[PDB]
Amino acid sequence: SSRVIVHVDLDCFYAQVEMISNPELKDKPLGVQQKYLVVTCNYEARKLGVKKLMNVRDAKEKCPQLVLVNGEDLTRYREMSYKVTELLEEFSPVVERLGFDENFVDLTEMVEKRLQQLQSDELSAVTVSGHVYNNQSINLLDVLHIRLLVGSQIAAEMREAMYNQLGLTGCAGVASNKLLAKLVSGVFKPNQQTVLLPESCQHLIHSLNHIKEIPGIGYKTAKCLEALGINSVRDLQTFSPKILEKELGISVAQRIQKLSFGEDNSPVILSGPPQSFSEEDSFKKCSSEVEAKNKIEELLASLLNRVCQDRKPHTVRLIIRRYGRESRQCPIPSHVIQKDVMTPMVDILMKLFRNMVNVKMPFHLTLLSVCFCNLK
DNA sequence: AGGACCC
DNA sequence: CTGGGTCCT
Ligand SMILES: Nc1ncnc2c1ncn2[C@H]1C[C@H](O)[C@@H](COP(=O)(O)OP(=O)(O)OP(=O)(O)O)O1
Ligand SMILES: [Ca+2]
Ligand SMILES: [Ca+2]
Ligand SMILES: [Ca+2]
Repeated sequence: SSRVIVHVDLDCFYAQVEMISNPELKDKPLGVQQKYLVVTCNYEARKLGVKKLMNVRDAKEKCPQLVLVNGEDLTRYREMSYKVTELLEEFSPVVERLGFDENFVDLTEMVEKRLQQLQSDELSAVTVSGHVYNNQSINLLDVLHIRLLVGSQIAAEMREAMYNQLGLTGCAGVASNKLLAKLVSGVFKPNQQTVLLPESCQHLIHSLNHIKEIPGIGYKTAKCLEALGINSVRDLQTFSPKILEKELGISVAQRIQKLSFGEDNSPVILSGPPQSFSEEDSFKKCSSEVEAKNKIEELLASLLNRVCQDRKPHTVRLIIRRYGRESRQCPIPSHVIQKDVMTPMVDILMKLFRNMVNVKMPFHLTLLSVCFCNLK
């Protein structure tokens, strides 16, 4: 029935990993760059008007003193990311990854184990770690309040372990489901944690200013709702279900309307090892098959260095962008799976390549990616 | 093969 | 000119 879920959210992740590489970079305003953008920056740099996905042009004019590090190669971020997940997995085996720097953990059985280990006189001694959302009053005879507080204590232990063992700093939110844990984790940042008591749930969801701030509502869904005059959380909460189902489908409608009330019963899913892995690169222009072939050889070479890992891929995919995306995939021959690997995959990929683009007609590629999936 | 979503 | 991921239809 009732759950205790934690959402762990690392502060300025890439920037943070960079500062643990050469500590010297600490105290100095830092940006991590990918091509022409600062994808994330530390809190020093952020204070001076800098923010994520803001171009170097709009980033150097506010901070001529902005320091830039190249973060196109995700290798070290990916490795640290899995170290965080593994350390969280020690607490409870059910950990779900969301991108490289967020994890949900279902702390329910863990909370329960801790409580039944306590005695009656110890119950009254239970205290919160970190913030309580909305400064809401704790009631120690409320069993839900007690469970959530034990949650906050486990969350603090997680954050202390991450810091002591990995040198990483992060936020956590403790709440009754994933949506709410994720909404609450960011209330105090960086490097703090907040617990959401059930009485403050409506306050948390109405504190949002647009429905696009609801996790699960992306670009397409938001713009759709905007085309129906739905702007605030309360609008979505009170809008006609039937009309909603019509315009977006039964699945999306009922789910996201449920989310507008802070209700989310989706389980925390054990992520385990990844289901795919890819190497990607983008560029102003690719217009020759020989250019493409070389980039593809680069991506594949790098990708093969990772294909060792934990399992082998049985499918390969190639994606391109032009001017959404386009792609072709096919199985990987079993003698190739049995592991010079480079020669036939390139041939495989180029055939895949010619399937979408024809050599003897003009074309302008802006992105190339190779993906290994269907792993066994 | 493409859609939607996440960081 | 970002670099990756997830599941669904
Ligand atoms: N279009 C995008 N929308 C959202 N996130 C993106 C997008 N493109 C890339 N990202 C990724 C790249 C970075 O890893 C990350 C950027 O910062 P983010 O994950 O939101 O938190 P952060 O760790 O960088 O800082 P913090 O969480 O403390 O605010 O999101
Ligand atoms: Ca986040
Ligand atoms: Ca973060
Ligand atoms: Ca959203």
